[PDB]
Amino acid sequence: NVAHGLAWSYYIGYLRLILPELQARIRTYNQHAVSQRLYILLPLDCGVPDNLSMADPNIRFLDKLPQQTGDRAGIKDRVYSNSIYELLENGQRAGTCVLEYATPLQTLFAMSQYSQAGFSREDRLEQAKLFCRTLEDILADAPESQNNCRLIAYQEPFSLSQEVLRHLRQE
Amino acid sequence: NVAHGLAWSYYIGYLRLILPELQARIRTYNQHAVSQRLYILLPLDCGVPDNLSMADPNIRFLDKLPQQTGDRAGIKDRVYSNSIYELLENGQRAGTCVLEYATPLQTLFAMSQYSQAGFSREDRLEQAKLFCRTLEDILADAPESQNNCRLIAYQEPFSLSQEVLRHLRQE
Ligand SMILES: Nc1nc2c(ncn2[C@@H]2O[C@@H]3COP(=O)(O)O[C@H]4[C@@H](F)[C@H](n5cnc6c(=O)[nH]c(N)nc65)O[C@@H]4COP(=O)(O)O[C@H]3[C@H]2F)c(=O)[nH]1
Repeated sequence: NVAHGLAWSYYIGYLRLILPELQARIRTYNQHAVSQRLYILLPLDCGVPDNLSMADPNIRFLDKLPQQTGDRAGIKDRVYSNSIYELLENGQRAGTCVLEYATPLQTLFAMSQYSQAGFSREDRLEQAKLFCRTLEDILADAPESQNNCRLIAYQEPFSLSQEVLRHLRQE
Repeated sequence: NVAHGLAWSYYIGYLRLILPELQARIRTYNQHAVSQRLYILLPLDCGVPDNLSMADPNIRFLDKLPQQTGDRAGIKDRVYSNSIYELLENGQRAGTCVLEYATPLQTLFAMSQYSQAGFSREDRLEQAKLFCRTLEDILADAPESQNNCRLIAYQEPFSLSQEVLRHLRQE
């Protein structure tokens, strides 16, 4: 349905272009340690706050990842921005990674509240699931994701910082 | 179909957030003249190059518009970038505006070349048209677009700089 298109937009205009350069940007930050993979949080309830630190205080913002620039569809040197977070566990830095929500899920939530979008509020979870299922299929066949990306789907029924650490510790 | 979702993504996560601040950013640039509207080019053939100057040399890049920052889905101070262009006509500056292609049309073109996207190459024009028709409906009912945005649909069968100037001169 709609989720099918946003998943492809998410990969065409973002992951396909910045994943090939992520390791290089992480290397640049360490010297001039952060983990070598982009962690994407996929709350299937489509509850995407704009500040990760408020969804969980154990997720502490640290610094910005070095910018990436690319001439895109008439915008000269368009900036792409990522955020580096520290994950605390009983007041102890247990990890550090490039962490972010999947913005398109936030778009699904908004589409559902607009009247003329023809998107009922009950179809959120079904679309969030189809978005996750469509993205996994793409990245399983994507060379850009040569072990450079990890998805974190979950359904708040709970510590989000613990869920991130679980995947991070297995790295 | 697919175009319906990208048009809403285009408005939810971009135009709805940066149009309320465009005039202020243009004001800041003039003093610290540029036109007071964002011009979006919608080539219905989905031919979106990344450098406007090459689609037409009479379109000359000038400078960057002052950045806009916003906490978005876990990315602290995410930068939004626009480009200011000069439109030449027989070697004379005939206009100056914030000009850019509609990136989502570029995404439609790419989706059509990927095999697993289930998007045939022949459906481009139909989707580019549905994208334009869905965006016009949104902006006709959008308060954010309080005479702050102008769409430029066209089908290359021709001077793109002349097409932009035609809309710009009527402003
Ligand atoms: N973390 C991070 N994620 C990023 C970054 N860039 C993209 N993504 C992800 O990829 C999705 C699809 O990106 P696009 O194919 O480019 O389609 C965009 C584009 F057409 C327009 N748009 C957005 N920002 C700007 C801008 O600064 N300047 C101009 N001129 N246009 C802009 O709005 C559409 C929907 O944006 P949205 O944010 O909802 O979904 C994005 C987002 F999820 C990034 O820097 N950082």
